[PDB]
Amino acid sequence: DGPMLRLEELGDQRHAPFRHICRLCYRVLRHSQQDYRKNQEYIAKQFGFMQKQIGYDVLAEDTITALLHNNRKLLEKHITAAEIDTFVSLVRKNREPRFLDYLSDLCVSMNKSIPVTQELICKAVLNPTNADILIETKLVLSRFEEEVWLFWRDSNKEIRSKSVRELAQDAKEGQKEDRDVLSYYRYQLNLFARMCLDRQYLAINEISGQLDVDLILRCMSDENLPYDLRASFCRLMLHMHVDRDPQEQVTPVKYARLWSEIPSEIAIDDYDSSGASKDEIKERFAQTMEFVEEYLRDVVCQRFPFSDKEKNKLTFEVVNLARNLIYFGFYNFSDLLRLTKILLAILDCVHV
Repeated sequence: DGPMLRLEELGDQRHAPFRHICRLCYRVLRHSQQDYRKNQEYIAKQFGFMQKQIGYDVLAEDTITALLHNNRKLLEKHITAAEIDTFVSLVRKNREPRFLDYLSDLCVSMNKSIPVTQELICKAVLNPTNADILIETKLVLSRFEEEVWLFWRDSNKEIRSKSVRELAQDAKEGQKEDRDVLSYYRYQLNLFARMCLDRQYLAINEISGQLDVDLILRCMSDENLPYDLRASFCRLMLHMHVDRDPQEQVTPVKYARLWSEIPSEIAIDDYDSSGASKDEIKERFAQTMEFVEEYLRDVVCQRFPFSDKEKNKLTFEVVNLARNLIYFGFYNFSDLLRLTKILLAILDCVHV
């Protein structure tokens, strides 16, 4: 401990079992601060002191995230812009993806979002990223076999060229660099699924300039990618594309109609002819509507429709996407029954 002690080879640490014993300290420290306000305020006084130890792989980041997760009054004031900038800077030198989830979980609490927390993070994510952080998006189509390419820049001032499917295939081969690339890619998709919540336009407009419905759906028609990636693509697609102006929740039952407008005969063929304006909107997700249908075809034939855990993880966000689409008035009454029979087929196969 001359200047300090480093967990790396610079200074002796005697890691592995000793760290296993040490992590109990912060584990029981988190146990103490569960659902107890006074402990939170008592630990809050060390807010400045606890800043430095973050990033030393000593579970200090876990402790600070646990403390900041369940105290909104503490979070709204103690967390500052410089702290977020330091968080961002730590990852670049760390060259590790797992740090990314902690920043994302800051803005989400009690299944809602804090506006000031999202505002202080949107610019702090978009501005430092572009220098060299990795970006890991570079959404350009092969036309712009159609494919998208994941060109990421490392710290060695070098441009890596690789198709998404090829690097995904190499990830299961045993390549650690591509595994970390996919980890950071899924993490940044998860981030991108958070700043766009509950109609805040400090980041939605910027994101929509690169992402498109067909661009994201290109990640829906390929099964080569691991299903966690597609899980991220579905949720970000829902959060940014679906919830935006001008589309809004529709009323199911109408209490006031016009006599002359209603024809003498009403049938399914003319169920909802009052959606002429939204015809383009339906068109730009009509293919998405189709994939929602045949995705259920892909799973009906299974003897156990919930066999694989990764397939289970794939299922939930697609369920959510359709769940939101149906209330957004996207499906005509003819399509509701078509979805209903395939939906009930899964429940029938559940008994097997």
